[PDB]
Amino acid sequence: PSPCRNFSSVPTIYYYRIPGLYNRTALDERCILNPRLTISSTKFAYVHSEYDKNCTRGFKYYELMTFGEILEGPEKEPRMFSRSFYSPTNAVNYHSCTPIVTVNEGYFLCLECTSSDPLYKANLSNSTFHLVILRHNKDEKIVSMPSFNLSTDQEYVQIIPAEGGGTAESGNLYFPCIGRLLHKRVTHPLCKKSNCSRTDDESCLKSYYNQGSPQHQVVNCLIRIRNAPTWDVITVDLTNTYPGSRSRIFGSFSKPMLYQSSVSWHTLLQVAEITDLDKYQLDWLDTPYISRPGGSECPFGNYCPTVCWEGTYNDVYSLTPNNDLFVTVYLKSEQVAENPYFAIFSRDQILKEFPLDAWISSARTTTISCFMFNNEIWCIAALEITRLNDDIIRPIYYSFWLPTDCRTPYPH
Amino acid sequence: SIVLEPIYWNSSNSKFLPGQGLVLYPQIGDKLDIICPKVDGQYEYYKVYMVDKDQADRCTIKKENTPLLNCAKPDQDIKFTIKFQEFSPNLWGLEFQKNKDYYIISTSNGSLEGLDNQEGGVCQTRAMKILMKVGQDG
Ligand SMILES: *[C@@H]1O[C@H](CO)[C@@H](O)[C@H](O)[C@H]1NC(C)=O
Ligand SMILES: *[C@@H]1O[C@H](CO)[C@@H](O)[C@H](O)[C@H]1NC(C)=O
Ligand SMILES: *[C@@H]1O[C@H](CO)[C@@H](O)[C@H](O)[C@H]1NC(C)=O
Ligand SMILES: *[C@@H]1O[C@H](CO)[C@@H](O)[C@H](O)[C@H]1NC(C)=O
Ligand SMILES: *[C@@H]1O[C@H](CO)[C@@H](O)[C@H](O)[C@H]1NC(C)=O
Ligand SMILES: [Cl-]
Repeated sequence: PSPCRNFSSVPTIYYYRIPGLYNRTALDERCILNPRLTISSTKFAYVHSEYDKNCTRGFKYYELMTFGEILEGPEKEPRMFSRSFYSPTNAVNYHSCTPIVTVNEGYFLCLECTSSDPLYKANLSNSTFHLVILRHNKDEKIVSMPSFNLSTDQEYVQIIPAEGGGTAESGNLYFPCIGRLLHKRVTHPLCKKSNCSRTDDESCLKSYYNQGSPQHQVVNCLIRIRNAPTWDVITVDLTNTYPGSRSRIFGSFSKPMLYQSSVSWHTLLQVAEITDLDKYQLDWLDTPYISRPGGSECPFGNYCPTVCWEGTYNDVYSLTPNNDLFVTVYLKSEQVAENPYFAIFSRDQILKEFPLDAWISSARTTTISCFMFNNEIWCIAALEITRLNDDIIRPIYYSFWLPTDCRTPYPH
Repeated sequence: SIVLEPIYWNSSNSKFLPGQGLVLYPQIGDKLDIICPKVDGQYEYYKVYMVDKDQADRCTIKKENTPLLNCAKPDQDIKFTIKFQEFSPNLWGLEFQKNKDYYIISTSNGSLEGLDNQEGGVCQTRAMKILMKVGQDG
């Protein structure tokens, strides 16, 4: 059935908080960060990072990966259930695990590196990719690739997985990556067509460098793996991109899509149809006024070129084959990581939005996936939050029921 | 939302004390703006950075840093909002935890030509530094 686009007779969207995947004694003494989730139909692949109370300045217990199922909860809402969780030992050396889900396998592309800042403090010579493969009632498998051995279409200093998620198509896995180019191959970057200043083009080019990489351009790429085997890096179209950042390659009714977090002057929502996956070519979509909190230079809704490197990741999901109706959980704030809103929107207008629970003290990374469940349209979002003024740091999860009948949205 | 009185980042701000700069004890969850105000003397040019203790003590910055504020627009107010908590949009480790100390300085000298100066500047000549003793009891 077709999703409703008109919410005049839909004062409330029905949504339900669903439990996390495990509970433990003294879970409040753990700092759980960086939720990554991809759902396809009835299966999901999920990963998060578990630390002591000091978060990334303390010990990392787990890079915790799981392949699970969507099942009914007590109020007929879809819930995530998993029985088996997996982690490397010495979790601090495993970074940026990026999930793909299929009906029979959960896949995670991780980077092993001794540095805490692998993109900027390590290179191909001292990094190794690991593809973790999870299956129901079977042993985990790990397939590895020293970074030096990866076939690349451009020369890179370093490449890391881009975290938000990937997709399986044409018998291959496609994971987003971020790389630092050896040479200055971005020469005519995408910039604002109607310039705000005489130096916009300069700003647009300079935006590809940052404090971590002052001399090498930071760009989006993808890692394609076949027979998960052969591994290839494909660089994004360098005339049609934005500075490399945490991203997700996702499916919209079997066609590939990109969400790219906005770290640059271009603070507005960055979502594209991927028009040729094996050449990583894009058609960027129009959006309404949906952005992310930033800093003083590139706060929410900045649209003129300048040089900055800031922002949160808050991804989207399409409810239609035509990619004209989307959901997100975005942060309605100029500069602070707080105030998450669920929003339903077309390319032109925010159609309905509302704040989530008032007891959320802060929120940073958010991710959302939608699926058919009991012949109904549902979305699950994972929010990286804190509660009780940073006393309790771990993600929460919501299930949203999206109506198909604009007159009578919710039966019974 | 608890909003602490904003810090105006300019040379006439008497809250920057000799030998000590500006010391405060923000609690987790508090909000505080640092503001470079527009023109009504002349506009004062600054890049304002978060730094470690050593750098604040020596009024010295290294290239591997990104301004919290780039005060280089005479025609408009520029505001940076801090919420004292773990999470923010900053991608270079801005993060606040209880019982830890944090530092903000500028080594700019106030003129356009001294904007990118790495040593001294108003941190030294005006004690324009902020010490934030987060989650602490003074
Ligand atoms: C949405 O539905 C309401 C109630 O039927 C109606 O007033 C409005 O014109 C509709 N908007 C459209 C079709 O754009
Ligand atoms: C976290 O850091 C604090 C202060 O730096 C320290 O006292 C404490 O031991 C750390 N927490 C642990 C090891 O759980
Ligand atoms: C990786 O190698 C580079 C030089 O080739 C070195 O500077 C860097 O520190 C190394 N990183 C790690 C994590 O070993
Ligand atoms: C756009 O750039 C052109 C070429 O430098 C310049 O002539 C024009 O004034 C600029 N427009 C602005 C700043 O609005
Ligand atoms: C600021 O520093 C610049 C560069 O060293 C210098 O040219 C300028 O005169 C200085 N201005 C002062 C101290 O007012
Ligand atoms: Cl570099």
